[PDB]
Amino acid sequence: MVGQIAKEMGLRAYIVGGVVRDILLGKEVWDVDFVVEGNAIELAKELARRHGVNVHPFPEFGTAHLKIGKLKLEFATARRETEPASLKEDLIRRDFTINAMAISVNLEDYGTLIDYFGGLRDLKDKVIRVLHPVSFIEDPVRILRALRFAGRLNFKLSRSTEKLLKQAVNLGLLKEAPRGRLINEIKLALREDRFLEILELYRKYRVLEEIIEGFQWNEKVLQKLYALRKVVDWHALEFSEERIDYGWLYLLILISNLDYERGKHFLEEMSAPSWVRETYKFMKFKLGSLKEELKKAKENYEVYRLLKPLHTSVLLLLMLEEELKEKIKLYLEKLRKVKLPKEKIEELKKGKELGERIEELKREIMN
RNA sequence: GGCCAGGUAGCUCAGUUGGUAGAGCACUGGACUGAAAAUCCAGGUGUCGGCGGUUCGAUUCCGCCCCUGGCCAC
Ligand SMILES: Nc1ccn([C@@H]2O[C@H](COP(=O)(O)OP(=O)(O)OP(=O)(O)O)[C@@H](O)[C@H]2O)c(=O)n1
Repeated sequence: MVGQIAKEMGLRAYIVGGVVRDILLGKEVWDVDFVVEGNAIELAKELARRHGVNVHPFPEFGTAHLKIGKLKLEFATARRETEPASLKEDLIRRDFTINAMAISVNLEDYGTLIDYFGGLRDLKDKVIRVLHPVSFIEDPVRILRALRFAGRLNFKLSRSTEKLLKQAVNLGLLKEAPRGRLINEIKLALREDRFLEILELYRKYRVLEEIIEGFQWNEKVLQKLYALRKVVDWHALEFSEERIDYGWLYLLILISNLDYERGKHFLEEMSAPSWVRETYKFMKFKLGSLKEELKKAKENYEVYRLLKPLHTSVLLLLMLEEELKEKIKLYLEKLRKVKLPKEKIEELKKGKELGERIEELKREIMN
């Protein structure tokens, strides 16, 4: 209905950005970004009015948001910078060629993909390429983004883009960039399933050294990351109903050798979940003694007592040890699964003493 | 949209190793009164946001959502 309203208003609207990319990548999303020549606000208001839904105008930004079903629609007036601006000017201010394309929703040309910079080719050639040499200097945050994209889509940086990125990092522009944008970029990164490769790119171009203070790369951490990769694979395979956020575990592995102050401060800046902070504070101190206790474990009930109160993250961190692996697994798919019939429990019940007795019965069954 | 709190009676507020819930003023009833209030005995003072899951058992552990306030990314 967008093309119709755009025709009535004598306007030109286009689908724009990553939304197009995901479309060309076959990935359907519920968030659509529009660029409108002419007023986007009135377009959004009219579209929201016809479908009879609420509208959220932003006059100063020149954009408007409206939700139809599960579809989240954003209309944005064309602008040459972050006189009426052409679509091309609105596209050229963006980051990479694959994010620089557009698809026309106007009824006459409808279905047409508009690519000025050859983003279609780079998408076809699996290439992450900047629109202009000054791109990374304009927005240093993009330094992460590229890598992140190169992580997700398994693309490669062009020689140009790569040299420009290295030059950008060497200038220390990563420190000059706003802390919030970078931290948010990392938060976006860890949510990726391919985020490990993104970390490989972070190590390769050494951006984490700039972002995180006191952080350095070694082999033990990397091997820990790949071991954690395997553990995450298995856990998300068999136990997949129990899944949690995995990237935070990698993030914990990275900052493990860091001081507790810088770690707590970083997790503070990252707005990490509570279980993440707890798992970290537990890892830095009590984890060692916990492992030493698991080594002294003989009966299965001791393993129970030492494990069951812990979160899943702590267990997945305990699976990093070769000797404790099969033990953790044994606790997972077997040990903690059991029950009791009616009459027996009725005899068990005849306060906290009921719980103690039940514990005695469990340790009676195990061993 | 991300996160941090906050969600406890009508209102204003505390509560951790999961194990049988609390204060200050309104609420009912009776004793009291010509009526009423005060006051005494007392006792409602609550599925401690909503829905699932784990657990013998969840205000607590976790997950998905509702609401309010604040940091932001917008
Ligand atoms: N410094 C920046 C940041 C963003 N952009 C452009 O603005 C858009 C911001 O939308 P975003 O959601 O960040 O990009 P997506 O490809 O949609 O990524 P995702 O779908 O993962 O959100 C991007 O497409 C990018 O082309 C840019 O030109 N310069």
